[PDB]
Amino acid sequence: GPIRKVLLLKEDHEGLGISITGGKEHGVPILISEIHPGQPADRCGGLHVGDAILAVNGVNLRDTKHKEAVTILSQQRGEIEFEVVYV
Amino acid sequence: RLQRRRETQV
Repeated sequence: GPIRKVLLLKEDHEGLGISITGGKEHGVPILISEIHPGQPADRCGGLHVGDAILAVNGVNLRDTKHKEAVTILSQQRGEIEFEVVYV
Repeated sequence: RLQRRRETQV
């Protein structure tokens, strides 16, 4: 699939509005498993269930354990770039 | 095996 770079905007009190699965120990990419209605990922309109998150704000998440990916994702603020591909 | 997905809301 083609890589897309997608901007998500959120305020600090918000989460990203996604659930993710996967990570290095699981032998699979970080994948979006749910998009939460009204939350930032839904609002931006460019992130979908089944998208792999390859990177966020230039942090490579292709070879990172689940929890470390969660932590990096959870530290992002403001306008946040997702590098994704539908697999 | 424990029946649980690895899934986190973030």
